[PDB]
Amino acid sequence: SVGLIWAQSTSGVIGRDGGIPWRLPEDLAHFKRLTMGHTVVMGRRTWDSLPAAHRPLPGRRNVVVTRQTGLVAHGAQVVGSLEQALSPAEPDAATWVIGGAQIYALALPLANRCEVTEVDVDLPPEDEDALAPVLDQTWAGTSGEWLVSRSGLRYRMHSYRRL
Ligand SMILES: NC(=O)c1ccc[n+]([C@@H]2O[C@H](COP(=O)([O-])OP(=O)(O)OC[C@H]3O[C@@H](n4cnc5c(N)ncnc54)[C@H](OP(=O)(O)O)[C@@H]3O)[C@@H](O)[C@H]2O)c1
Ligand SMILES: Nc1nc(N)c(OCCCOc2ccccc2CCC(=O)O)c(-c2cccc(C(F)(F)F)c2)n1
Ligand SMILES: [Br-]
Repeated sequence: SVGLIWAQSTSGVIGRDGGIPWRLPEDLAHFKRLTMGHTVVMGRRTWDSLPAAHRPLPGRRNVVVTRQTGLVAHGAQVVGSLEQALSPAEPDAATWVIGGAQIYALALPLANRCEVTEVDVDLPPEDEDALAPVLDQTWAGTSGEWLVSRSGLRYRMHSYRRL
């Protein structure tokens, strides 16, 4: 099973200025809970975005997709395409594609599940933003309730599966 997992603003923004343009501890916890013990596949720019205490992501097999064959990525496995990332020598029962926008677009046709956090925050898109994929009629989903973060932001989780 190949799943995508992302958090987006209402407007679809997932990334800005090399990071994520809001804070939501409850979503970071959700991400850690769903991915721990599994393979996490990410694009090189997402690898570059991980803070030092979170690089590599602990307790997960980190796989980084790049065209730069000689990339130095200590703690991760470097691969040259998304297809390579999804064709491990050691299979994993659960593989999660964890971003960013470029890799989500490539992974969506190969995936059967998306776990999406919607964040109740108004962020008009800016020119260099990374944006979430859009789920068409081949996907169907179920929504959790609106939840209130300690910080004040509200958020809700959606679980989509391929029809
Ligand atoms: N909110 C969320 O849930 C979430 C999750 C993850 C990331 N983010 C944010 O998203 C942003 C990063 O996303 P992004 O779209 O800019 O980058 P990205 O998808 O993480 O990485 C793009 C890189 O992947 C590699 N790549 C792309 N297509 C490839 C292909 N066909 N074959 C081989 N390598 C390929 C290239 O690496 P090379 O240039 O090295 O060749 C490319 O520069 C950051 O702001 C990050 O904080 C948000
Ligand atoms: N639902 C979902 N899916 C994602 N693919 C996702 O990004 C995963 C790659 C980025 O990871 C990190 C970035 C900065 C610090 C720590 C981590 C992971 C540390 C770990 O997991 O040990 C996120 C995510 C991650 C961090 C913060 C937010 C925010 F700001 F929205 F709250 C969202 N959330
Ligand atoms: Br956070």
